[PDB]
Amino acid sequence: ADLEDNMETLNDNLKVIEKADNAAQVKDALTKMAAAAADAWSATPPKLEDKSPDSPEMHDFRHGFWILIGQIHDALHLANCGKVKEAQAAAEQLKCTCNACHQKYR
Amino acid sequence: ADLEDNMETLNDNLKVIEKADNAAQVKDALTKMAAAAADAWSATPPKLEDKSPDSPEMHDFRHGFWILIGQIHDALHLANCGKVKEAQAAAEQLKCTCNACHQKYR
Amino acid sequence: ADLEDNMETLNDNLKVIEKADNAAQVKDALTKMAAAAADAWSATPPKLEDKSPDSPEMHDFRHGFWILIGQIHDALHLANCGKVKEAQAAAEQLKCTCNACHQKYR
Amino acid sequence: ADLEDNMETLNDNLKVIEKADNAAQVKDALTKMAAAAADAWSATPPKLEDKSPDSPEMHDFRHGFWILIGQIHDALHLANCGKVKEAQAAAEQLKCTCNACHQKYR
Ligand code: HEM
Ligand code: HEM
Ligand code: HEM
Ligand code: HEM
Repeated sequence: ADLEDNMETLNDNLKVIEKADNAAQVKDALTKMAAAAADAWSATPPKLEDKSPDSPEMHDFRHGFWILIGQIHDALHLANCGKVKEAQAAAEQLKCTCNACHQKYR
Repeated sequence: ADLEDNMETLNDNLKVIEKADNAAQVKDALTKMAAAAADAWSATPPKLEDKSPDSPEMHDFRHGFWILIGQIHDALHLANCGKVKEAQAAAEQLKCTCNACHQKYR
Repeated sequence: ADLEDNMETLNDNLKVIEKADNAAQVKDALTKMAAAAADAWSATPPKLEDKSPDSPEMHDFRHGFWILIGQIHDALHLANCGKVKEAQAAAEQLKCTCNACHQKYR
Repeated sequence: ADLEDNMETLNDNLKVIEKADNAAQVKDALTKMAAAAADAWSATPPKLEDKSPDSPEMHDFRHGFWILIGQIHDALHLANCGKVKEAQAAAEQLKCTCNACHQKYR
């Protein structure tokens, strides 16, 4: 449940996908990432505890996970069609979104 | 005109967005990026020179511009509404799309 | 609460949007739709009752809500900016997502 | 080039996809649709000739094709992974977008 637990999962599985050598292994990893992203979406980070749940910052915070999940879902779709390398390249790119939210809210 | 020229407009303008003080500045920079992106769409990069107009590759390449185009269009909605900082955050996220395309194709 | 209840909120509110005279009306209706959509996300429809939590099906189903969520969020940006008619047009387009999910899963 | 030519192509190929019984035939059709949508995107419909090229109506007109192409690109991706029925269902759904733009601008 904890935001510091979803982030762990997110970081771990990224490593798993990088080392993967087949589609099934990538798919399995993308799925846990998807689930951790989904769960995180509903959280309040230490930096935004003082902000309106309805604030522009929390709509954006939640919107960053919306973007992530989307990109996880595209990566997953590549792995489901056997396209392993394309799906690992997509997972690699995920880090830019991770960073763009970390820069504003971590 | 050129692909290279399209890319310069894109890169110069992101900087103008980062440094902007007001909405009009960001709006003007996004409009020039929309026009560059649209123009770049029909280009063949030197690394896909030998591939068919209908290669998985050229379709993927065009699609990255489709994404950039939608992003810049959303940033623009923000700037037209005077939301300067959220437009600048949108530009930051936009970089990821730049980079993903450059990883595969530059 | 229920899936059925989530769907009613969704349907009632689209009507309020169509009939609205001003931005505040549309904004309020979109906020109630955002909340319904988020809640509906975790549900299992009676037609996917026998399928795994990780079936191509349940992933596809969740993804339709992901789309609706992003659409309603964009409509909301419009309404927060006072763009009443463009928000109402956004709601019209939004119906397609409703229908696509209902074709596969209702 | 003509807008009345892209619309024809768009309508014809839809019929082709409905009757298709295999992935290659669907893919071929989705590709011509993609090309006709791309070309249409740059046009001025009889109803908007008097509007600013920069108007909210023309940003939206162009934005309707952006949505279409996106959905064509997802349909295509299903066909490229052998998923024929899912890709024909996706092509069927395209009609709701066709209609939502026709309702405002045809
Ligand atoms: C694959 C994508 C991501 C990865 C691998 C990842 C990884 C991490 C890691 C390892 C930490 C803990 C670092 C520390 O203890 O100092 C962290 C924290 C954090 N992350 Fe992420 N992250 C990702 C995406 C995101 C996104 C999209 C958001 C926001 C929308 C986000 C928001 C945050 C915040 C606010 C913290 C600080 C946690 C705290 O103060 O308890 N992360 N992330
Ligand atoms: C706003 C985001 C973007 C920025 C800021 C950007 C920036 C640049 C710059 C400055 C260059 C050439 C100079 C150099 O070597 O650095 C370049 C080259 C290139 N870009 Fe981009 N770019 C962006 C988006 C894209 C996208 C979305 C695509 C494809 C969909 C793309 C494809 C390419 C290719 C293929 C080249 C090399 C072309 C050549 O060698 O002539 N870029 N980019
Ligand atoms: C704003 C758009 C939507 C509207 C207006 C809407 C409307 C409705 C209504 C009024 C019902 C139940 C009553 C009836 O039979 O008509 C319903 C049922 C249902 N909807 Fe939606 N809906 C929307 C979006 C969605 C989406 C996005 C999904 C999936 C991603 C979905 C999945 C379902 C399912 C599975 C049922 C049947 C549930 C049952 O039998 O208990 N709907 N919808
Ligand atoms: C698969 C999707 C689509 C199909 C099958 C389709 C089909 C058609 C057809 C058959 C016509 C001609 C009807 C007549 O002569 O009376 C037409 C016209 C038109 N379409 Fe579409 N359409 C699609 C999508 C769109 C979209 C997305 C837009 C706008 C963004 C659009 C804008 C228009 C307009 C403005 C006209 C009137 C043409 C004129 O006055 O010359 N269509 N379309």
